Amino acid sequence: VARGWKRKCPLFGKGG
Repeated sequence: VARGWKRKCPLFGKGG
C-alpha cells in the first residue's frame, strides 16, 4: 500500500 509493505510490514502481515 505504501512503503512499509516491504520489510516491517505494518499492515501487510499485521497478523502473521
